[PDB]
Amino acid sequence: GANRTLIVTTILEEPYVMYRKSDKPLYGNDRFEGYCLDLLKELSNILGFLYDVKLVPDGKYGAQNDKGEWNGMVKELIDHRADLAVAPLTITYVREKVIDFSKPFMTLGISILYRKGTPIDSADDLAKQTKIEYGAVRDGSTMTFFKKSKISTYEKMWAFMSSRQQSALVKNSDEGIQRVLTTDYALLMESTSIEYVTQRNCNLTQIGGLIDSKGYGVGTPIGSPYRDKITIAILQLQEEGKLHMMKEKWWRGNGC
Ligand SMILES: CN1N=C(C(=O)O)[C@@H]2[C@@H](C(=O)O)NC[C@@H]21
Ligand SMILES: [Cl-]
Ligand SMILES: [Cl-]
Repeated sequence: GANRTLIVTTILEEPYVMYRKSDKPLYGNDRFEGYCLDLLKELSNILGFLYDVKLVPDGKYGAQNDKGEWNGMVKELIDHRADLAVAPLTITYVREKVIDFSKPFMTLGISILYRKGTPIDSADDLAKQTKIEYGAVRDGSTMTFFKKSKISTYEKMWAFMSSRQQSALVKNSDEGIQRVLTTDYALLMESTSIEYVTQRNCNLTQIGGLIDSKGYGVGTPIGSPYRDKITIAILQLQEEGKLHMMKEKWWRGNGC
């Protein structure tokens, strides 16, 4: 019979996955557009499968609590409720214990998003002061980085983030961006998203450099037969320069 339609889990995240602007409500895959949809289109052709896009119910990428329980996109793969995770899913050692990743299709690092025209120049200045609140998206890889850090400054920053019942954390990037714009708040964010936001919000800027270096990969359940095929597909898109064209399509624009 025809090849089974694969279930792709993802999360609304600009410019990776976005609702296509329309008056008439849209249904199925046509609801979405973005870098990851274009990536899913190319992978779909190379491997030869249809796909059905489903958003993660809790809107989280995935972290494990003190009870060892995962949530978010990672948990969807563990429980075999999705065949692939085509999203900016950060490749992390802790995540590699419970799911598989393709080779990375994009590189990034943690950095700080904040308003322009301030004397804040680093995470040290941010952790050393009191006026400015700061945090990260809840139950993402950036939160996990600070939660697990063994570095003194980042340990203090996590203690600050987890205080007052984690009020410094935000539900998602969009909520975090709005918090930066409307309050005295700095968002610990991955550099690829900062590049997108700062070009379209010329009053914001990146503070300091990268405090780590990671990559995004396609997530699959352990033992998935598609992992190696997906990796081969990513490599083909690199030699063809397609991944570069996709980046420019959804990021490149007029600078501030
Ligand atoms: C870009 N977004 N920012 C994040 C963060 O944790 O800062 C998330 C991270 C993850 O996979 O957890 N990569 C996609 C999400
Ligand atoms: Cl892996
Ligand atoms: Cl590193």
